[PDB]
Amino acid sequence: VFGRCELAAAMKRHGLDNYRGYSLGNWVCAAKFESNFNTQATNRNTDGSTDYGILQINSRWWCNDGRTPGSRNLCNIPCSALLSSDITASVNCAKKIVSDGNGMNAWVAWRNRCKGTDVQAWIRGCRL
Amino acid sequence: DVQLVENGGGCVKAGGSLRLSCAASGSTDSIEYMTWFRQAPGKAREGVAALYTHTGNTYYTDSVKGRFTISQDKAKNMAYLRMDSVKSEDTAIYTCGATRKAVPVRFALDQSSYDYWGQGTQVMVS
Repeated sequence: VFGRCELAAAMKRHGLDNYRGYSLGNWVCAAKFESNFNTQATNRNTDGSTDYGILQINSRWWCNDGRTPGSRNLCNIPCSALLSSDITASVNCAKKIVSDGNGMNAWVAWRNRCKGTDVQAWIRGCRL
Repeated sequence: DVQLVENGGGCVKAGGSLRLSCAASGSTDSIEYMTWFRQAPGKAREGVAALYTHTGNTYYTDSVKGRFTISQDKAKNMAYLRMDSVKSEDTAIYTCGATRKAVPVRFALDQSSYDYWGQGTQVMVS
C-alpha cells in the first residue's frame, strides 16, 4: 500500500499533474476511493468485465484482458500491466480516459466523492 | 435494475415540434448515458441523440444535426428529445436506450454498448 504522500509524489513524477485541468488532489482521491492505495486490487463486474490497477480501469472498454467479449481495449495494453504494482501504465491510460472528453466523470468514485470537494487537501502536508 | 419508458410520438406534419420524453426507475443513479435510437422499418436500430447525464454533453448524428435537441433533468432522472423541421425519413420507432457504465464518446451512439432499453414509441410524419 503506497503512502498517500508517496502516491501523490509518484503521480506528480509520472506527469499526471496539470492534465486536463485537474490537480493532484483529484487523482489522489480517485485512487484512494478506487483501490484504497492498493494497486494489486482486482474487481469483477456484473457483465463479466474485470477491473485492474489502483485506478480500477474497466476491461470492457479500456484494457485488453481477452476475457471480456467485445472489448474496445482503448488503453491498447494488457490489463496485467495495469495490475502491475507500478502505476505508470495506470497513469498513462488514465490520461487517455480523462482525455476522452467527459473528464474525470467517467470514474464512479471521483464523481461520488472527489467531485466538488476539497480534493487538494489530499496532497496537503506532504512536502511535495 | 433500470427500466426505460418512452412518452410522446404520434402523427406530426412536416415542421411540427414533437416532444419525446424518457424516464428511468429503480437504481437510476448508476445510469451514465441516455440515447435515442430510431428503428426505422427495414433498417437496423441506430442512435439519434446521445447524451451524458453528468456532464450534459449532447452528441447527435449528422442527419438530425441542428434540428433535434436532447436534455435531461437530474432530479427526475428523465431525458426528453425535442424535434423540429421533421421530414418524411423521420418516420420510425424511437427507442430510449440507457447504460449503467461509462461508454466512450465514439461508442455513445452504439446500440450494443447500452445495457438497457425501453418500449419504443412510434413517430409518424404527415
